[PDB]
Amino acid sequence: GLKNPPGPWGWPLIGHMLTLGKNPHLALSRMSQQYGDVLQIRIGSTPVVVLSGLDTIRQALVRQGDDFKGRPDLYTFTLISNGQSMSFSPDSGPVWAARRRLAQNGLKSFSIASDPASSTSCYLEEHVSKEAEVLISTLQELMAGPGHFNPYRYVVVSVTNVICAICFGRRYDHNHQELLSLVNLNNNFGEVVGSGNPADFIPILRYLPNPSLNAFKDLNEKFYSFMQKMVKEHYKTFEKGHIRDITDSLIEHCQEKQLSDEKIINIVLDLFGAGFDTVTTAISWSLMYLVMNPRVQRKIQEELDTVIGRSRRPRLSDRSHLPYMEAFILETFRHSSFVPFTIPHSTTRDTSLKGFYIPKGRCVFVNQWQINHDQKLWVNPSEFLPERFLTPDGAIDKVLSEKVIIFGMGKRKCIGETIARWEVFLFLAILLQRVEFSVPLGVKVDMTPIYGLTMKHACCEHFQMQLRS
Ligand code: HEM
Ligand SMILES: COc1ccc2[nH]c(C(=O)N3C[C@@H](CCl)c4c3ccc3[nH]ccc43)cc2c1
Repeated sequence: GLKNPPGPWGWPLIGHMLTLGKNPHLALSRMSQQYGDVLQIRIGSTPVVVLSGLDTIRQALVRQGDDFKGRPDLYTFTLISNGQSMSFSPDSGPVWAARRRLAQNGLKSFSIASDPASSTSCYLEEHVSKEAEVLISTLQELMAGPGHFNPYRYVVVSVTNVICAICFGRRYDHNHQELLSLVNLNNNFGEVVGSGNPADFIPILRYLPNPSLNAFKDLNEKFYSFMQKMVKEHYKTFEKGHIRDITDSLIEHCQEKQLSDEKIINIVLDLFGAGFDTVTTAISWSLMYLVMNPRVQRKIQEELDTVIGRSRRPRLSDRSHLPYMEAFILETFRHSSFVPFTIPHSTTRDTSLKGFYIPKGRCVFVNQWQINHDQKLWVNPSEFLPERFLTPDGAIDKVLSEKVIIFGMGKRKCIGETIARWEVFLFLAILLQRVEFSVPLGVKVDMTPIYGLTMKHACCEHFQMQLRS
């Protein structure tokens, strides 16, 4: 038959806003244990259905994909890309799918396709090798200097120049101030649009003195200013036959052609933003796990010494033949789950899920964190143990690696998964082959994640690095 989704009691005006608290991913996981994989809360007066369970989510996002492919009409999204963001706009219909096809093509055309200037590698491998070595020599300068560094500061530039080369054909010095301007100055994007923001559900918090949202509104049109001054710089030097960027890839499509040319050109912003921010957090988390688990660091290097040695620079060729790193990366994604919730979803129409009615327009949270820490899928899920993914013969258990959910599911799946998987692998491979990372004893290193759409960690200034052998 049909039932309504269960759920706990909530306050008549604010709902469950206080039981979510500072860490919705944790509050809604405990709630799932009691009420199950399909439950119901209210943030203010706005109902929300929360989805947990590996297969319950797969059933909704994949098997009933177009019932669950929408995006809710939340305020914070209206301030992203002038209210016309592909990834955050309410547009779910054909206008959206088209822009998604243009971003998928522009991505693979200037990332995995072979570089004309190299018979060896693809675009992505060239860029990541360049920044990987610049980053190493940069980091050495700092041990010669202060003797210690915060890695996030310099990884964010090296990561950004990769996605900045795929998109704008330009890179920036590690101290270019108009860049830290963008990517390393009051970047609270993730913390504001993380699922459950009070300002999206409490209409008066948008008008009261809100520093966190004033910083947010200035960040987004400071990024929209950057985009317009790089596409105008590109149309001044654009040549029909020779496409250099993803930007020129879209300028081309504007010429060939409800699909505004604004809606085509501001796609590169969604790529540039998700590119630099997410991959950076992954690498930064990986290095926070290497410092705090030296055993895992050496066994990564031990594998690199036996499968490639120190005679040659690693390549994407070697990704398939390095199982223990694929395990470390998978466990960095799983233990941290630095993307605890997908971007909120919305129902396109009345539908049902595991026997529960959900009407059209209902806001939906997808608790990826709950999957990666479900104690019935993982033995000891709070422990960082990459070995959990390795078979008795030292290979990757592919069925258990496909239970790690961090790139979403269904028709709204991340379109930069393989880029992020290759970029994260290559960066870590080139660095760990030639250097080791360390934090002296007696220093504080808070591993506690900070909630957000992409959870970050507390800044750590005490990283050290020395070369090997
Ligand atoms: C570890 C790195 C990354 C993670 C964990 C990640 C995660 C996600 C998640 C959870 C979603 C939304 C899922 C949903 O809405 O159901 C998403 C969407 C998206 N991702 Fe990623 N992402 C990563 C890297 C990247 C990169 C490198 C790019 C571009 C080069 C990218 C581009 C996008 C875009 C454009 C969307 C919007 C898709 C849509 O809403 O239709 N992401 N990502
Ligand atoms: C869950 O991981 C995801 C999944 C989907 C995503 N989308 C985006 C994204 O579209 N943008 C747009 C862009 C402003 Cl247009 C921007 C971001 C993100 C951080 C940013 N910092 C400065 C600008 C900026 C990030 C992201 C992360």
